[PDB]
Amino acid sequence: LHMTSTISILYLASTHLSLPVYTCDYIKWICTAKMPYFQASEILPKSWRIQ
DNA sequence: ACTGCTTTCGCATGAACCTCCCAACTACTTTTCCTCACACTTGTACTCCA
Repeated sequence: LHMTSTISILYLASTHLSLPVYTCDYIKWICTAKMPYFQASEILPKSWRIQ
């Protein structure tokens, strides 16, 4: 598993739903730091992070 | 002989350190992750050369 994996299963849930959203509109949504792809560990877990 | 050098003494009672090991500040290894390029071999396409 890799942070690329949480994008891939998000893309399959959007193309089974048959949306006009793509990796053109995923790499623009993560490099602009909109959905928590970069530094997701630093902010989100807060208790599982230490272990 | 009287020499020297001892020595014992003192107003109540009240209060009146040295290595060594831990710290800061750096670097360099540690302890597991996911992500592909490379080297061949069978295969299908090529045009022969008599």
